[PDB]
Amino acid sequence: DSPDERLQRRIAQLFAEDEQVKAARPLEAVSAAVSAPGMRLAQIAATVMAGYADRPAAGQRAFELNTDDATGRTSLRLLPRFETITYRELWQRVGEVAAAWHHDPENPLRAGDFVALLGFTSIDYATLDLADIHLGAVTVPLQASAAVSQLIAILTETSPRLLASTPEHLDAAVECLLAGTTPERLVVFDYHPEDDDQRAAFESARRRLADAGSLVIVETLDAVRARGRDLPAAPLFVPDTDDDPLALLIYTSGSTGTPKGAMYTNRLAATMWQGNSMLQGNSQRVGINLNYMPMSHIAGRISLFGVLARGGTAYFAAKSDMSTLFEDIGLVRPTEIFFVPRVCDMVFQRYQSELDRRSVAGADLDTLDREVKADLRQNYLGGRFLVAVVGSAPLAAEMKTFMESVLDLPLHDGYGSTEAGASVLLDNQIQRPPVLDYKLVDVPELGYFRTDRPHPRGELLLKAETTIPGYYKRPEVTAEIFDEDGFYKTGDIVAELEHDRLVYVDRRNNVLKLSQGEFVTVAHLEAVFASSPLIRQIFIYGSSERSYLLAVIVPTDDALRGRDTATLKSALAESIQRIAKDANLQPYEIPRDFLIETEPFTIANGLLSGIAKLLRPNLKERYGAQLEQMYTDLAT
Ligand SMILES: Nc1ncnc2c1ncn2[C@@H]1O[C@H](COP(=O)(O)O)[C@@H](O)[C@H]1O
Repeated sequence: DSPDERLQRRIAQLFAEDEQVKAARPLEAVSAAVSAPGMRLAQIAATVMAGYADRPAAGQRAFELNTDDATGRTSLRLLPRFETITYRELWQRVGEVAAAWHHDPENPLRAGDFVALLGFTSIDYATLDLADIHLGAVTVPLQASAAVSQLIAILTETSPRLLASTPEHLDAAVECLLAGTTPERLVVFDYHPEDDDQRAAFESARRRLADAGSLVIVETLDAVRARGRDLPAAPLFVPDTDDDPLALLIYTSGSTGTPKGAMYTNRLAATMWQGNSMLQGNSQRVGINLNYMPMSHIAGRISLFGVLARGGTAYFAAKSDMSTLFEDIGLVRPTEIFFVPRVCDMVFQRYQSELDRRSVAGADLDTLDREVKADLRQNYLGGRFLVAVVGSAPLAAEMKTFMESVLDLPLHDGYGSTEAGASVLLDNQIQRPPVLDYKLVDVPELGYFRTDRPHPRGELLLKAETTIPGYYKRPEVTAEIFDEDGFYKTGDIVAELEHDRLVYVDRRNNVLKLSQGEFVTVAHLEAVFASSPLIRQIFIYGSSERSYLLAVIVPTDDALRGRDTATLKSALAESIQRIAKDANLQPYEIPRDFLIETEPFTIANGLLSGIAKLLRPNLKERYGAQLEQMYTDLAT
């Protein structure tokens, strides 16, 4: 069997033996209806919900409430299984919310009003999101990672009439409202009043707003639906054929703090359903997936909407910090996955741990490795993967090879952006559609030229059907992302192998010139060193005044075990050297010294984004002083 033949053989067994997978094949009549010319965003949703009515649409983990008789506290506790809701039931919930908002006797919502949502991803989140779509309200999915000051700025700029929040974000939400922002109602969702912690947050919100003399109505999503259940059906918002109104703002920061609201019109939002991408809906692939990325990111919206578009089932991860990710994947057994490199890291770290534990005397090492990967593939990852994509950040060549040997299928490298669209580059190939044209521009100061070495290099400029028109209420910032000829400037350096074949290098702003005149690509190198078995996380740092790099390294638990600081450092240094040799790195690409950090980078401490990407500005603010001091200590 060839590698594709192995894959096709696994897939046929699945369609022969697995009733869940068979029952979830997309219906071509539904897909054709969705694809029809003239279909607007809400018409797509309604058509999908009607076409797949009796199928399971969405799942989340079952739960129980537990009272501790010592503390007297009642706490929600997750069970190791998922429960689903049908398309019919989801759309019914959506219709209840839309009715409640449209037919409110005093202050109803109208098309074009902004609605702000503070959460992760969940059935309730999907319900609010689709209800916005139903009424043509503009969704503003706020990043849970944002600081309150940033949230206030966003709300000030968008003037939402409604703010919805999960209990754990009620602290931030109340501060936003006490600051005199525009929302008229605060809707609490993902809410279980039987949990004492959640109930206390909800009561506190209610109390604090009342005490401040706020006229905000605080209410539960369940109560909104109860209202809507006794109101007439709401109209479905369908813009006229010549109009493409705003439907969604996706806030995105880049390097520098400064969140900007990427404008997603009705047509752009619809591509999340019916689009080109591997994981968007223009496909007959069975979509059973685990949604673990927030709805505040485009990859999280695609992972939901692209699956709904194909009549599949979207399961929502229980926690936003990936701490339940593999328990969830093992239960869901998805047919498809969008990896981010941090998840690949976790799979690699599981592999290393299991391989070490099982490499006992008398183990056959020429066999064990295969068995450890088979166990990962079949059990840890569910054993039903038909396809796998990695995106959002670079994955090192060796880690890609590793992941393919575990998955035993291709790991497609998908390059895209909030500004440009998800498709753009797939396995180094320009995707047409949506790309219309592209151009490489020289960046003399970074040493990238059309006349370069084996391949032309430079900044990628593109035109695509999926590019945003600009950022909301930011005329200046908008004008700088487009050149005189209308090309979107990606900020990304690429190498052009042939026409329509491009290799991603790094962000322009990550390209660092060392003092001796060599260029290093800092995020690319971070990815390379992910392949160290001793490294849990790594941040690479350099200064153009220096001839070498430094790093902040979070070691694995096993790396730490039974080692003092000095021996840990030498072990890390030895590993870095091996990894470097394997990846054929130049000596100037190798960190010469580093800080050991035993506290991992997380969303909670501001060092990771909501999709587990290193936040470089926050890492520089956190460690920059210590790192420049290390430079100084080494110089003296
Ligand atoms: N497959 C990929 N490989 C490397 N970098 C990527 C990939 N996909 C996205 N990125 C990076 O992520 C940026 C988009 O970030 P955002 O719009 O915040 O999701 C791009 O401009 C790239 O720098």
